[PDB]
Amino acid sequence: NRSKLPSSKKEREELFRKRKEEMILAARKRMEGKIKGEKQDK
Amino acid sequence: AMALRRLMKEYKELTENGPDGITAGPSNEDDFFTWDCLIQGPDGTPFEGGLYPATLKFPSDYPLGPPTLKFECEFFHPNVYKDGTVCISILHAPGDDPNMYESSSERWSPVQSVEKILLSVMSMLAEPNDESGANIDACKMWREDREEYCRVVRRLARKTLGLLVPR
Ligand SMILES: [Mg+2]
Ligand code: NA
Repeated sequence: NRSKLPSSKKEREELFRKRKEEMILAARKRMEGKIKGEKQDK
Repeated sequence: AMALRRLMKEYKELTENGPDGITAGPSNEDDFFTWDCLIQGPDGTPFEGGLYPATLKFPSDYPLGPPTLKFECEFFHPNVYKDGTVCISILHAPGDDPNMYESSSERWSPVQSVEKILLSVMSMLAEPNDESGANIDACKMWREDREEYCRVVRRLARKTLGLLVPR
């Protein structure tokens, strides 16, 4: 991890939201590449 | 007072210096005792490529007692109940559930931490604990038909990740 924890509740909540979003989008992007590999094979 | 101070300290440490593959914290700080987690499935396992939501629920006297941990998606693993409850020794104080866990296994204490809990979950995903069977169907398959176990886990991982959206 690599962000300093912000000093207000709203900023912390927004940073956490953003971190979850980034993790989810990256995982979905990896899975899309795997699926495309497989759809190609059929 | 003590519990909220301790939870903030762990949240700060996790945010600033936490391990790869884990995001955890209170999405709503008006309920600081409920944390949302995302756990990346470990590479080299059938969980690779999965990303799993989970909830930690802390007691009001944390760290004197352990939180509970539940996956919030369909999950197939020997040490996870069908309702998503995670069965690992670190979530139990010494003496609680002696029939379930090895006595060499770490137990809850006030110096344990959320990071240790979640690293232990990662380890359990890579290597199930054979004494603490919680899902009898997954226990049987992992031991007797590991190839099929991997197939089930991979299929579920793609299904539940398809249901995972930022919110
Ligand atoms: Mg909110
Ligand atoms: Na709370």
